[PDB]
Amino acid sequence: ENLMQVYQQARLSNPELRKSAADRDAAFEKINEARSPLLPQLGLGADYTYSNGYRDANGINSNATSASLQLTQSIFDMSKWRALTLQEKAAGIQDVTYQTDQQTLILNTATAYFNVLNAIDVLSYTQAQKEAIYRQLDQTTQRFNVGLVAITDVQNARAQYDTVLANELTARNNLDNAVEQLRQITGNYYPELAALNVENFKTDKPQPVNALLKEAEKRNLSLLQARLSQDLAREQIRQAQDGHLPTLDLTASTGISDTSYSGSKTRGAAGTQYDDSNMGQNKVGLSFSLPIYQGGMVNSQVKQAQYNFVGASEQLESAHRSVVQTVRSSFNNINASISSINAYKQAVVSAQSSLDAMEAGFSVGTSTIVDVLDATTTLYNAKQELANARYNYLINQLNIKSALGTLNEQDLLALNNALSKPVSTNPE
Amino acid sequence: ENLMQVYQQARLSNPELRKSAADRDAAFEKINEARSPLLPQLGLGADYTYSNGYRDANGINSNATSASLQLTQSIFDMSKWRALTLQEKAAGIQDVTYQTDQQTLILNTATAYFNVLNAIDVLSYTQAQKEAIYRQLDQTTQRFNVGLVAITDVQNARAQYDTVLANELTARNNLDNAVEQLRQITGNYYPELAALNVENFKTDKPQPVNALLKEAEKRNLSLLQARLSQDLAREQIRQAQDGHLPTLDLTASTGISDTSYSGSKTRGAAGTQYDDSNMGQNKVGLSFSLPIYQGGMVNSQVKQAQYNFVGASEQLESAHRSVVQTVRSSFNNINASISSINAYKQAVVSAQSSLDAMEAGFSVGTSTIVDVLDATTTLYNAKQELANARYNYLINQLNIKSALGTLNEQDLLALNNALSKPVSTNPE
Amino acid sequence: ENLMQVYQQARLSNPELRKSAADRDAAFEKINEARSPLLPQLGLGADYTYSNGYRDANGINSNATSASLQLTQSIFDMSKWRALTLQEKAAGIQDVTYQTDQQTLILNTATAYFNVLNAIDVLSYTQAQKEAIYRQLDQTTQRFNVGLVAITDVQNARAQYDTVLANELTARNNLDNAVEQLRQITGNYYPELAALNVENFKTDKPQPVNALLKEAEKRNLSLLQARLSQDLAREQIRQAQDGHLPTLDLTASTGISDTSYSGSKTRGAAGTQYDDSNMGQNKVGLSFSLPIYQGGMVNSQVKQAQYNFVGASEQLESAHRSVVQTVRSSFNNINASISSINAYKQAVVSAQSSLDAMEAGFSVGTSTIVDVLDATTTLYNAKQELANARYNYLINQLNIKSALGTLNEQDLLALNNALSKPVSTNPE
Ligand SMILES: CCCCCCCCCCCCO[C@@H]1O[C@H](CO)[C@@H](O[C@H]2O[C@H](CO)[C@@H](O)[C@H](O)[C@H]2O)[C@H](O)[C@H]1O
Ligand SMILES: [Cl-]
Ligand SMILES: [Cl-]
Ligand SMILES: [Cl-]
Repeated sequence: ENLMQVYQQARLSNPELRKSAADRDAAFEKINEARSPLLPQLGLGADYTYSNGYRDANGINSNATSASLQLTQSIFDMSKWRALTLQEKAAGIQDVTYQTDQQTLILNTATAYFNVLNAIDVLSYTQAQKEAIYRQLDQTTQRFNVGLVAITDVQNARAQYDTVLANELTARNNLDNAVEQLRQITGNYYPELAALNVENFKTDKPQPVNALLKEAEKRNLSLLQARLSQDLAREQIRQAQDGHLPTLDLTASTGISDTSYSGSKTRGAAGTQYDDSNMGQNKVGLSFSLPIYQGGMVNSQVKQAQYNFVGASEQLESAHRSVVQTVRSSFNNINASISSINAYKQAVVSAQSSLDAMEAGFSVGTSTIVDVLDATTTLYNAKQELANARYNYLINQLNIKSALGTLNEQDLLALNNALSKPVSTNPE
Repeated sequence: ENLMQVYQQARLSNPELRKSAADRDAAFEKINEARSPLLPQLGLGADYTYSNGYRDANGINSNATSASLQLTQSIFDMSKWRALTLQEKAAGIQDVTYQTDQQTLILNTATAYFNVLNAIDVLSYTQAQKEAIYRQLDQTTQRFNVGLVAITDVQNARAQYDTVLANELTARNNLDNAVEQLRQITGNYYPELAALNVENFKTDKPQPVNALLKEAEKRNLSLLQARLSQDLAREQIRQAQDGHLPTLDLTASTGISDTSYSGSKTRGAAGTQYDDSNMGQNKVGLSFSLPIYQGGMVNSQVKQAQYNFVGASEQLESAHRSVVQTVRSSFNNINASISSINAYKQAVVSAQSSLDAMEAGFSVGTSTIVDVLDATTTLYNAKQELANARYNYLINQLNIKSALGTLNEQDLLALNNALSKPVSTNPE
Repeated sequence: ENLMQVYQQARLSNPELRKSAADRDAAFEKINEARSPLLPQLGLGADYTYSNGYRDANGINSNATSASLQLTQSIFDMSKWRALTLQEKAAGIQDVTYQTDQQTLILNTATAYFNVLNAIDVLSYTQAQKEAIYRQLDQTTQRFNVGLVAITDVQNARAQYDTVLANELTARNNLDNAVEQLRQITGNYYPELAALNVENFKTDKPQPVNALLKEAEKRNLSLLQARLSQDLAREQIRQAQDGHLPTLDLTASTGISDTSYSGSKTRGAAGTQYDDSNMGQNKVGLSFSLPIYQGGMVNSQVKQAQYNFVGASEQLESAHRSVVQTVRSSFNNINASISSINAYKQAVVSAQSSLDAMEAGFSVGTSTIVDVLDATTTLYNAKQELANARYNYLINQLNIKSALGTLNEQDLLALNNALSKPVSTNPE
């Protein structure tokens, strides 16, 4: 399949991104658990108790039973509103983290995809290098037979074909592990992909660096998260400061008490005290609580929260600095990648006419086969180095979007258009 | 010493593995602390108090003294049985983690051991390469004297010996740091080891990949741990759900109260109220508590626990995917390693007869010393590349067992048998 | 600017080190929050309550109001002293961590600085290599015109200049990203730096290894922290053991109760019970609490704390082992670095006279231009490899200081003296 189709099938299955989602999903649900203390708490208690008097109570015994429907309600507790506020903020943070992890699926799928396309290019060039050496070995072994080439030109040539044989070997390996890379990320094995359409390919220059930098400062997810986090440390300072405020709660019960006495000093007290009591109370009440001095625990908590804010801020500076260097390095690299595709584009042309020369030269006395092998080897190196450099440009366009924070599905859709030929991932 | 003896000495001292053990030891003991709330709690409290009445109590004062032997007992508290259950599970997890760390000691000891054997092979070859160039330099300097070799053949040859001199230098360094690696891991320094017996060496083909894969899915420790962890997230969902259940505890005291009054309105009240009281109560009782509505805190806690379970599951998928690619890549690599030992086995033969030729050639005009140097350099490269590839196969056999989850002492015992010659780790 | 001036400007702005500082600052302030429970806690509570009787209380109603100024004071609570003790210890640990991070700013600033100096050296050599090939190409293209040089000597020579052209390209990239590295760390961009004064340069042999090792065992920060941490685990064992001790607190209130009754069975009870009560109590009291059996929670907690200590100890052994290998490897490396600056110092001399020869040789028939290019290429490689090796020696001097735990500003001040020539970071 093409880039799109691979990516899309990975979107639905990546246990890396699916976990990041379950983390986002929990953090948002946990807002609910944070809101809960601002709502009515409603419990039910029943307490059986048997007392047995001794000393000045030797002979007074009781079997008591109570039950109640208790209700609590926060009426003014700033600290509980703050927790709600923080859980919202943490959830927002988790969402930027998901946003970031979404992008990482894109960059990682593209990368593995091209790393396969390359493992393929490398193989097929290494096979063409092998095959080309064989034919040059069978003209250097049908000219040695005829006397006009030294035996050490054939021992060298055979030792050199044996190397391209061992190279073809650790080339498929590289390829095979590449599709294993792709499977882990993607969940699948592909019999064929779709390689970079070679003639229909031009590099597009990058936007000025100062524009990319400015766009990144508005939308780069690492930066947006450092900001949300500084925001969290500041709300956390208020939280420390809430421990100075007073709290007003409401309570309301409906209880039922059923005591009954026994023993000896109950057998004629006749004060109708030790007579069965059957109470029932409806209550509603307000507790007010004000902290006044707590060993200075509140102030130390506040100071801590403030250093935490400095730290959150330093972390933020670290973030701009990272976005700066990432956005620049990333611009720098796409430029060096364009100027590289150009140089290798020409070194292939050179390596080609340089080979063509020493094939004519060798079959007619002029230059050795060890002139023709090198010139051949040299060709296929520029051949590889080129197609490799192309892929890096493609992946470097994607890094620029990541550093920007805009890396999305469309960046993949466009890149899809620039490849077409279905290539096998398991060449015979 | 041999592989075995090194490993074994490291088993007894590795502070990496010894810590992992202390972690396992603590998690298991912590089961005890988790069981404790299901047992009887037994405290002792005595409270002296002095009251001093004012307002409608101006003149009523009291000095009271109480003490009690309190006892609590969980009778039905599902949440406390759950914690016990979870600490058992966490202990199990810690033990799979120790199991994993045990293996890592094995892979790490073997790796360092061969990294030394290689630093040694590389040195001794680099010494033989040095020594061989010296003798070829003293035949090219006893033929230059006699006129029939250009001075630039000797300037080239001396500049080239100078390089093998600098190579011998940054070869012994590599070696020395390798024994430092080994010491950190192992606690010791070895004057000699035991290198890979070179003639008594063949490669053994690996088991089919589909068999390894199937064996790994049953025993691979990383996988077993993802599973124990999914299990934990599920028990954790039940824990969230326990917050709907009621709790029944028992309590039992034996108190003693000693109040005594004073002030002015005690000096003739003659109601025998403000008379010294001396109580003593034996109690036993049952508290029952049922939550009814808690702001929906219990449900949000349950939903959270559920997303955690989704995540624990995605994590598990991630684990299969890792076991797949590890087991394949690892199979792939041992194969490419066998086919590699073969190719280098032959390139050494080639490089050898190719040298032999150009030594005869150079001492009789035919080929330069710059033909003889390269051919020599080339040999020693195959010489190294070979013994190096051998070690990689050995270490790759061990990676399969790790991916399998079976890496153990016997895998080392067998590998021990395939080495014998005691080699110095500090060559003069 | 020079090394000093860069470093110093980074000291004032590094958000990596400024964060580490905010972490240290908080840990120390948090001692305050740990001391607080040992001080007086002073609150204020007022509780309005309305009761409404039913059953044996049908017709008894009350509106009650209370307020109090409560005070608590730990009189003997070992656990609270221990917390204070641990927070002190944690703060100490955070400070060793800051000490470590301080050093890392130094090593990291120096490294980036020299990595720029090197990206510069490499560029300027790559430019001199380019420029030298051009002139040799324009004598091989004004001798081909005159017939006595094959065309394949010019196709080879142009393909080889094209390579140094592409090398110059991915050289000024390397450089540009190096200053980006430097900016992230340092906060600035420098138009010029100051490179290693090349003639005024000698290597200084290192102190014997056994001395460095002994010095490191006394002052290496990683080791000091492992020790401080072992100390924490042991204090943590005492903390576990404190759960067996009894606790004695003091309390003091000044309350005010204002009950008032209503309903029907209050309308003539005439027992002056349901008459407005107006209490007021001054209290002072001592609570004593002794744990006796807590399900063996205290003992399991202690055993756990003890395994933690074993782990903290194993961790410590891991630390010596790390300091050993770091101090040795680091000594080893500076020596191989000296012996390296020497070998490359000579290979440049060789590569120079070897070039000089084959420039005379080629302009007068003797050796090809493909003899003159290689010999040239070879010179500039030793030229680079040399200046590169020099920097590594500088940075390796700094690693010894880190492994020692003495890396400080003076180590930089001295290194500053050994450079002087202001070099541009943006060569045209
Ligand atoms: C003689 C040496 C003894 C050394 C240790 C002394 C400790 C005190 C004795 C405690 C008795 C053991 O308690 C026993 O342990 C296992 C572990 O839960 C329980 O087994 C159970 O465990 C978990 C709950 O905890 C459940 O999910 C499980 O399905 C269930 O089988 C038994 O229900 C219980 O009866
Ligand atoms: Cl306070
Ligand atoms: Cl609820
Ligand atoms: Cl106990």
